[PDB]
Formats: sequence, structure tokens, C-alpha cells
Amino acid sequence: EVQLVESGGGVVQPGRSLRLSCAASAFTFSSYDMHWVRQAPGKGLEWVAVISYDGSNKYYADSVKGRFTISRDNSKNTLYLQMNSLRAEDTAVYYCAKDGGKLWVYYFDYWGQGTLVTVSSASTKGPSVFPLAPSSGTAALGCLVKDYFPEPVTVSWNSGALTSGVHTFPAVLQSSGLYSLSSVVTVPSSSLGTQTYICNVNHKPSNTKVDKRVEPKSC
Amino acid sequence: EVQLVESGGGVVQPGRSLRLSCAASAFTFSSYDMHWVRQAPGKGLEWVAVISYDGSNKYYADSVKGRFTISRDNSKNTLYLQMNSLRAEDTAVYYCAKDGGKLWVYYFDYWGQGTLVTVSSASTKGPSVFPLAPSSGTAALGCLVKDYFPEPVTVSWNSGALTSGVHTFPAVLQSSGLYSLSSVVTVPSSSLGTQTYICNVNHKPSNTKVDKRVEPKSC
Amino acid sequence: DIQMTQSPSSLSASVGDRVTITCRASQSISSYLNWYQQKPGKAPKLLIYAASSLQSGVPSRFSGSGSGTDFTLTISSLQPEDFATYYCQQSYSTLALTFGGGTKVEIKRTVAAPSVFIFPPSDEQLKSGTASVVCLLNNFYPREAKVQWKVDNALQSGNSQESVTEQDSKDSTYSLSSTLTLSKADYEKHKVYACEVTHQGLSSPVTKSFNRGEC
Amino acid sequence: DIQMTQSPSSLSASVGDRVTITCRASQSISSYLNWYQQKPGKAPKLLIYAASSLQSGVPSRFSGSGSGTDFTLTISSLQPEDFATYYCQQSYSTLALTFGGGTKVEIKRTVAAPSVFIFPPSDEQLKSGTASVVCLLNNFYPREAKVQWKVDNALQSGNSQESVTEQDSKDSTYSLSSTLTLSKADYEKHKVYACEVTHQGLSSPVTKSFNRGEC
Amino acid sequence: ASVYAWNRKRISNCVADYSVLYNSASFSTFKCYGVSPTKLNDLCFTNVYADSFVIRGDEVRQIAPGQTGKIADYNYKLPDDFTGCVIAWNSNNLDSKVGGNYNYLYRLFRKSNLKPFERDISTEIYQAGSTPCNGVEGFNCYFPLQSYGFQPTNGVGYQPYRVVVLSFELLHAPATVCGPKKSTNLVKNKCVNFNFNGLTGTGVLTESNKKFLPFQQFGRDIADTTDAVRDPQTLEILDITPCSFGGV
Amino acid sequence: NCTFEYVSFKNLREFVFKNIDGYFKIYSKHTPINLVRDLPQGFSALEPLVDLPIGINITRFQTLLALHAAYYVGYLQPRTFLLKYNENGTITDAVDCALDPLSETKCTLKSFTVEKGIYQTSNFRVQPTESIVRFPNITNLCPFGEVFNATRF
Ligand SMILES: *[C@@H]1O[C@H](CO)[C@@H](O)[C@H](O)[C@H]1NC(C)=O
Ligand SMILES: *[C@@H]1O[C@H](CO)[C@@H](O)[C@H](O)[C@H]1NC(C)=O
Ligand SMILES: *[C@@H]1O[C@H](CO)[C@@H](O)[C@H](O)[C@H]1NC(C)=O
Repeated sequence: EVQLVESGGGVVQPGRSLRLSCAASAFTFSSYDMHWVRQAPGKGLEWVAVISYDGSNKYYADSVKGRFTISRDNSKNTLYLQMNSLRAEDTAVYYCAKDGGKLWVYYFDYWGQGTLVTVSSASTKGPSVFPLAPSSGTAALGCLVKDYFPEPVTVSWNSGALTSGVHTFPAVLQSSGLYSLSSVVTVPSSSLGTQTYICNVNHKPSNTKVDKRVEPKSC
Repeated sequence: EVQLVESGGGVVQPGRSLRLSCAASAFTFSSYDMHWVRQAPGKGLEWVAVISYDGSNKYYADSVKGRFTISRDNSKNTLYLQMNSLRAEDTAVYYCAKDGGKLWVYYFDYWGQGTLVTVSSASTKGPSVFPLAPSSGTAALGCLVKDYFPEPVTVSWNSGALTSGVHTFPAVLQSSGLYSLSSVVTVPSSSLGTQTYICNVNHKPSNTKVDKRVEPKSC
Repeated sequence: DIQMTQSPSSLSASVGDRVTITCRASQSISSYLNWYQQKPGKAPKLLIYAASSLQSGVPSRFSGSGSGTDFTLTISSLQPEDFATYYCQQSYSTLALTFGGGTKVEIKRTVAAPSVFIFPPSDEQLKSGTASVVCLLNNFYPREAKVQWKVDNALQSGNSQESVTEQDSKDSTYSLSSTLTLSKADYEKHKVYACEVTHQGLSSPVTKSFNRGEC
Repeated sequence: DIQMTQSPSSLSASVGDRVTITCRASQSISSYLNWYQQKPGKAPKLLIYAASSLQSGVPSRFSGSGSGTDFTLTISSLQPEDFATYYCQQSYSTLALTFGGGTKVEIKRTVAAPSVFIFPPSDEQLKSGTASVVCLLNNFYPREAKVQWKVDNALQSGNSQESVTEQDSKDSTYSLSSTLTLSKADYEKHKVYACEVTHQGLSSPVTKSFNRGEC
Repeated sequence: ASVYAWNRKRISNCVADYSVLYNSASFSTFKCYGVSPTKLNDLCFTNVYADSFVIRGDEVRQIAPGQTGKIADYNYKLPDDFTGCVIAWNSNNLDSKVGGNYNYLYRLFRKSNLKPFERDISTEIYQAGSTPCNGVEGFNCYFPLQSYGFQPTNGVGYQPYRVVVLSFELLHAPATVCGPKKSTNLVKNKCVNFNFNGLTGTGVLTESNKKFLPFQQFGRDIADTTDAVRDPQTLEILDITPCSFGGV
Repeated sequence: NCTFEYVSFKNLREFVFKNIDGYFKIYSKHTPINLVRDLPQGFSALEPLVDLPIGINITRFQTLLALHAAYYVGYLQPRTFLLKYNENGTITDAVDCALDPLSETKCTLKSFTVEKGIYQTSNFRVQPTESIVRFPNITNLCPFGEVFNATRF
């Protein structure tokens, strides 16, 4: 039974500073060297920083050396990571891990749930919802939530009534710096004029709720 | 060491009644619920009936509900299954099995060797033995024991002298209600006129012994 | 009700192989799956109960696993005394106990080309009135061999019935006997009777045919 | 530095199969190699350390082996809960820790032919100025499907971007959405817009094409 | 009670006599999941829930885990880890009228399938079309409930059937429900092996003149060994004398 | 979501509620008194009333007052008591084995009367207060200085 909780992550502009805090519980925090390891969205794991058990030795990789700082308060059983002069490369989920000390080498014993930190130079924007109508052996329709930031956005069909056959594609960070997402649902071609399909998109960070009707194209 | 011996099985016409009896030994018959399980010829197993340890509760599958009856005599350590109004589907091997009672539900711990029960509307008939001659790199000949009932029938070659290369296929119940069986033996083509091959078929239920010669076709 | 699908229908493996058999249920059953073993002719015997419990007196190489709907029975090292039929039976629906289809495990060997023999009806049988044509496939492996009857180049289906012997104790090969049975009137109505055999060990189908009353 | 090549990039296997994943290092690391597991979305979890030490609380079916540069991770019998992404990470260069590429294990099934749909830009989008053509491949397996855009019979590369969902929980099939995005001026400059799909389950490439402003 | 308002009764802190399920052979259908009825009267449970209602025969198969249909989805549902029994028997003689008994209602439409052990009795007008139904019936606005047609001549598939679902729940608490416990006659002045409320021993039970307090159940000596007990059925104090032994 | 239900100054009413292995035991005792200021002094044993098999985790509680009566609350502790049962099986007196040396002697002798004399009741061990660690102070230090600060390499 060992618990690690990350906090302090968020959205910040490039060149700014942030303070991540890790709370350790159910083990001797002061008697184990701590590690900070980040994973970028969609990428693999990348070791970031290490601090000794006594908080006297601090080591960083070349990617962040001279830019990040690691400290720890054994009295409070807390680990602090100050990330100053943040760049777009720092957008990732950061985890704090105990060393374990069973080997002469560094290994990770336990992993916390981590905290997300996003570095971008774009302000919060309301999503734009557009339809994707089907045409004339079933049919498929959908909605496009384009030009929104930051993540996430919750998409539902028929206020959650339509569940089966619904696929919500992961959002893609387009070159404009915003996010583009697509949701689709496949329904029988017969039930296309009687059943009404409306997609509900909610963006709490921007506080934008949009209900967009979807109907077949007319030609 | 647990023993279960079944008895009372046999051949009976449709619509009749039969009584199967199982004798348990080497365990407390009075403190374990007993199950009757039937296996049709060539098919899988199938649960039939269950009786509690105290002989006060009886349960059956829908296929037999209101048709069979299960009882037990703890004094004699015996389990009785009265099968009234038997149909052709009842033709199967019946086993008595202990429960085990290690779980909240029914599992089968130990099984007996079971007893066969056949339901048919055909009387005992003598088998008809016919030859299957070879032709012109070895050759293969055989005998056909057709139109016989009930099982089994013992087939030998050269009064048991010919053993290697002999294949006796399992009997097949043809639409006429009887049984058809085939026995084959492969011998070198050179030894086809000197060596004499005679197939001996014995049907104890009908008490029919037939010795049929097999010789190559002449034309 | 609850239907239990046991796969594969039949697998070929050698001694010492890590054999695995899957059993799926129509609905969810918590841990109420049991595995029984049955040799040809002999009575079934218990191997695993609750799907995660080795029955007393069973070799440790057998192991059950799985929960919900999918379950697996694994033999780490196959042994000669393990070639049998395994049944998976659920117990969740207490008064609807059902047993699985079964998965026969055969002895793995090389592909053996069947020997095909065609025997016309015996004159003694023709005297009675019936006529049986016997197509014998001998010494082949695996048992999957398609046998087709042709009469005057016309396919016949349902007019015959097959019977397959168990895997041989010497060469572990199979034998099949297809008996095309019909009446005398239907026998003289046609001339050519052929048996086509398609087997994994045959580069092409092999047809053994004969013309009626020519010998 | 040290580069960790993990193979295969992605393998397809069924439950109970003996899965093996290889990890090669540019230089030699004595015994300082570890294996971690990561489910989609969930955080990584430690499986093996020192390349020959099973982490506490892990099923015994996972086993690490190898020394020097080549290491292997083996699952004797795959389980439904074992479908995840496995990473290999060397610890020799303690202050230059590196991780492997990863080997995602998908659920093995039959080849599924993709369903191809082509959607032209919506008039509402054309009002803004941009135009997006959507090519949707649905219900196919494996995920290796080539999607090509053709404009007036001219190949387009880099003008679009794809998005593929994870293996489906129902039929274990994939879906891909290629979005060819361009300006309005580049949209009216051309007439024919086509999407060609090449998949293992397709005997030949399937092209879905439309002419601009013809319905 | 009607299926949508299926009547729930609770059973706890009582000895559960299952003889009524055994002797009564008039149960048309009976299926147990998770627990076998034979090993049921000698097993304790924290609580028992008897959920009873009325359906037609064709729908009886629908009351069970992994079932679908109007009854299964919109009126009554069971969990996929259900551990209990389901009983169903005809009630045509009672639940039928010459003019048709329409007192039994069932939910015909609902926007979602019920959660396990969920009771819904709302009479909201079901919206079957795009036009919202503002409490008024009409085009695509139908009443969610429909009444059964029960007449003496109705077919077996539509004849009324009373269903009772017993669910046995065993939580991490002491079990107040146990089956009847069998006892035997009491013999005094003879060396017997006694067992009073789980207190076991060997000795001679004799009448005594010790006055226990009303709430006290056993006696003890300096050794703490049982010296007297109280017969649970009849409140009389029995001294326990260890059976005679010695040297020959 | 109910898991149980049951239905059946001048007075001093004492009650004791305690949970053991999921069983909620309630003892009670009603006696007549004539005193309003504080608890009357005297000894009376409490006999059990109920053993509810609720099996709940309890850590707080409260009372319910009738609004158109003071009450005292004490906390139980794991103590050892010497109880005297009279002829009829009723507790007539009790001695707390940790109240003071006299009661410790009473519990040691298992008697309510202590004869004139000296009785050895307990043991007594003084526990350590703080730890001391001493290692020789370094005299020889490994020469990393001359390797990093070497004038010439
Ligand atoms: C138990 O039986 C006795 C008779 O031996 C009877 O007097 C007594 O009332 C019974 N107890 C109960 C609770 O009915
Ligand atoms: C009650 O609390 C204890 C520890 O305080 C815990 O172990 C137990 O699980 C709790 N009871 C329940 C029902 O969770
Ligand atoms: C004990 O009980 C008896 C009657 O059972 C009574 O006469 C006696 O007074 C009681 N003891 C005392 C000390 O009062």
C-alpha cells in the first residue's frame, strides 16, 4: 500500500513557470530518492529528473538541465518540481515515482496517476460544431467539433440516449494550435427521416454547450 | 475410494416403464445429494435429476419433468430412478454421481461406470452377413453385418487368427431401426487365392453365429 | 438457456506440447465452470471445478483459468495418457446444468494419403432387393477427408452414411466407410457409380469409379 | 546515446498463445534492463526488472531473459487482460535512461474488408473558406490499410492527416478517417476527388470518387 | 402488485422455513441461480428479498439475468451476478374476469432500460417523436403503461402468472436468517453428550435448584468449566456432572 | 437502503452501547433516585438488553430531545475489573485493578479484604529516553581534492 498523488498541472503559456506537487503516503518518503518522469501525449516515457532521499543531490537530463528544478519537503512528505521557462516540448503528463533502492541502478517502484501540463500560446476558444450528413446496407452520420481549445470536450448523441454504434475519435492538435475532433454513429438507412439525431457538445473550459442537428443532405 | 454401481438398464419398448438402481459404497451416502446424468450414444453428457441428502427434495430438468421420478433409500444406501413412459430420446447411458458439496452450487465429484438403457420399437433380429470381395499394391476385403438388433455383435477373422490390419467400424443405426456394421481387413494382393478368409459374426442377444467366406470376384 | 461453446472442435498435438482449450458461455457466469475428462468408452472423470480448482488426484499439469464468459484449460506438458475428450459444464444456472460440446485431442503425425477402394453391391444383396456401394478410405491423417458420391456424373447427398474409426494405435491413421444404400430399381436406372475423395494429403481429388454390371 | 529497438512494432495473437517480444540495445548493458506495461490511457506499470526478476504481484506467466544487447519478454499463455503496450527500458546509463519503442499486442481475428465512404466538404464549411474531404474506412482488420488521395488523377501527399481508433471491443475492427483539408481556391481549381483504399482483405484497391458540385 | 410497481417484501431476523417451496408442487416454473435449493435450508443469509409481481406466461422466461424484453427492460431487471431463485405459477382462476381483468399494468415505453432492482412508477407521457409532449397525449405522445387482457378463455401464453423472485444477500454482517435447527428429546441422569446452543460437552444432566438470572444462559465454576446450563426450550436449570471415572 | 428494523429528577437511567465484531450490544439499568445536581453515588450493575447484528462501523453519535433534561457521557476503556458475584449471581461490588496501589493489591490477592502486611504487586522497568550513536571522527579523508584540482593533467 503506497500512494502518490500529483497536482498543480494545467495550461500555461510558453516561457512561463509552473509548480507541480506530489504527495506521498503509506511509506517513508524521506528515505527514498524520488523521480519525475514525463510522457508526452501519444509518445513514450522520458526520464526527466531525480532527487536524492535527503534532497541534497539533484540530477536532470540534458533536455531540461538548467531549466527545471527539483526539491522535497520531508517534513510534509511532499515533492516539488518547479518548471521555469516552459516550452511547447514540456506538454506532457508528469509522474512522481519512488526509487526502491534495491539495486545500484535507478528503477521505478511505484507510479502515481500523474498530472497533465499543457504548454500552448493559444487562448481558450469555443468549439465549432458542424454536421456530417449521411447519403443513400446501413448509413453513418456524425458531427465535427473543430477549432476548440483546450481539451477535453464531451460529445453525446440524443442526450446520451443513442449509445450503441457511436465512435468518438481522439482529438488531433491541428497546426492552428486548436483541437479538432470527430464523432460518428452508424444507424440503419431505413430510420433516417423519423428518428431525429442531435449531437450535444460541451466544452467546460470554454463553457460552451452546443446542440447540433444532423439531417441527410438534400439534392 | 468411492464406488457407485448401476443396474437395471436394458432394452424396453416405447411407452413402458423401467427402474434403475445405483448402489453407493465407501462414503456417507446419506450426507451427499445424488445426481442422475445421462449420455446419449455419440452425444455429450446431459444432467437428468437430483435428490438431496435427506430424500425430501427432488429436482429434474424440463426434458424429464413430470415423467421420471427419483428416490433414495439411505438405509440400503441406494438411489432409485423410475423412468415411466420412456421415449426413443431416453436411449442413453445413465450414471449416478455424488455432489461433493464444497460449493454453493452443484458439481459432480465421483462417477460410476453407468448402465445402458435403450428404447426401441424393434424386436431382436438375427444379423445378415454378406461378403465384400477385393479386386485387382495390396488388397482389402471385408464383411457386412447388416440388419441386426440389438447391440452388440462380435466380429472376428479366421476365428481370431487374423488380427493385424483388421478394422471394425462402429455400428450405425439405420432408418429401419436396426443396426448395420462393417468389418474390413487389408491383406497383400499376392495372398488372395491360397489363404482362406472367413469372418465369424456372433450376436448373443439374438444368439446368431454365422461364418461367411470371402473370396475375390470372378468375371 | 445457457449455451457453452467449446473450441477447438478438435486439435492435433504431440506429447509434451502446451495444449489449450477455450470454453465460452452465452451469458456471464461468475466462476461456475468445471472441466471433466472422458476417454473413449470409459466414464467421464473430474479434472477441474469452479474453473480455478484442481481436483484431488489429478496431475498438476492441468490448470483452469478465466472468469465471466471465457475460460481456458491448459496442459503445460502433454502426456500420452492425456489424449481424451474434455467437457466444460457450467453450474451458475443450477437447475439447467449443461455440458460443453467437447474438444477431442488427437495424436499429431504426418499427413497420410488415403487409400480409396470402391466395392459394388454384392449379388446376394441385390437378390434381397437393396444395393449398397462401399467406399473405403484407409490409412489417412487427419480425419478430415471429403467423400462425395457421383451417379452418372450427378452429385448424391443424403443417400449414404459414413462411419469413422478412432485414431489408430499403430500408425495413428483413420479409416472411413461410406455406404451408398439404395433400392434395386434405382441401381439399374444408372450406370456409373463413383466415389471422389479429397484429403489434405492428396494433391487433387481421387475418383474411384465403376460401371454397373461390367466388372 | 543508447537506442532501444523493440520488435515487433505490433503483433496479432489470440488468448493462450505464447507471445515473445524482443528488445535490442545499441551497446551492451549487463543486466540493467526492465519491462513495463501500459494499457491505453492508463499509466505504465512495472512488470520485470533486471531483465530476470519478476516484480511482486505480477502473474508468473511473464518471464524476462537475455543478456548483453538482445533481451526477450515471454508470456507463456496470453490472457484477455494481457492486451497492452509493453516497453523495454535500459538502466545501464543511469543518468541517460531510455525506453524502447514498444510492441502493441492486438486481438487476432479474421481479415475484415474496410467499408469506404467519401464525404465532400459541407457548404457551411465552404462559406468559411476551408474545404475538408473525409475518407472513412470502417470495420477492417488488421489496421494496415493504405489510404491515398487523388485530385484530377494526381496523387496527394501531406495534404491530409489520418486518425485511427483502437481495436474495437465488439468486432475488434478498426476505423480510419483521412481529412484532406485545403482552401476554397484549391477546391474549385480541381474537379475529381478520389480516395483509394488498399487493404489485406481487398483483392484490389477500392476507389471512391466524386466530382465537385455534381451531387 | 403490477409489474412496474413490483411489490418488494423483506425477510430478516427470522427462521426461514423452505418447506413451503418443497411441498407446494403447483409451481409451474422454478429456476435457481447461484445457489442450489437443496443446500438452502441449512445455510444462513444476511437478508432475503421477495420481489413479487404479475406477468403473462410468455414473459416468464424474461425475468432472469441476461434477459431482454418489455418486462426485462422497462419494468423489472436483475443483476448479472444474481444469486437467488425465480418462481412462477399460473393465477388464471384469480386474475381473470368474464369482461377481462385489466387491473394489471406494465410499462410499455421508457427512455432507458432499468438499472438492477430499480422501481419506476412514473406516468410521464412518452415522447416517441420529435415534437415534445408537454404532458398531453396525441401524435407521438402515448401513455407509458398498458393493461393486460386477462379472461378465462385467454391462451396459456397470455394467461396470468404470478412471479416471485427471491434474492439472498449475504453482506459482511452477522446473518439473521438461518434455517430451522433440529433438536432431540432430553435425557437426564444418564451419561450423555450434550450440545446446548453450540456449547458442547459430555456429562450427566440432572435437575438443579440454582436460580439463574433471566438473561444468563450458562453457569461456570472456579475452573471456568461448564457447571450448569439452561435448557433453551424450557427454562429449567440443569446441573452437569462429569461422567463417573476412577481406578479399578 | 435498510438492513434491519425492530419494534418492541426521579429516575436514573444508565445505558452502555458498544460494538464488537459487528454486534451492537446495549445494556441498560433503571433505578429510582432523588438528586438533580449530579450522579447519585452508589453501585448498581447493568444487565444486557439487546444484541443487534447490525454490523455497522460507528465512530460518532448524537441524542434526540423532545421539544415543546441533562445527560452524562463517559468513554469506556479496556480495563481489568475484579467483580464480586453474590449467591444469586448478581454483582455486588467491583474493584478497578488500576485505580491505585490498594486496588492493585486487591486484584493481585483476588480478595476484597487485604490482611495487614506487605504485598508485591507489580514490576517496574524504566524505559530509555533518547538514543546515543558514536563513531570515530574521520581523521583520514580520501584525496578527491588533488584529483579534481590538480594543477596539471
Ligand atoms: C418449546 O416447547 C415447550 C414444550 O416442551 C413449550 O412449552 C414452549 O413454549 C416452546 N417454546 C416456544 C418458543 O414455543
Ligand atoms: C470498518 O472499519 C474497519 C477499520 O476501521 C475496516 O477494516 C472494515 O472494512 C470496515 N467495515 C466495512 C463494512 O467496510
Ligand atoms: C437471593 O434470592 C433469594 C430468593 O431466590 C432471596 O430470598 C434472597 O434474599 C436473595 N439474596 C439476597 C442477598 O437478597
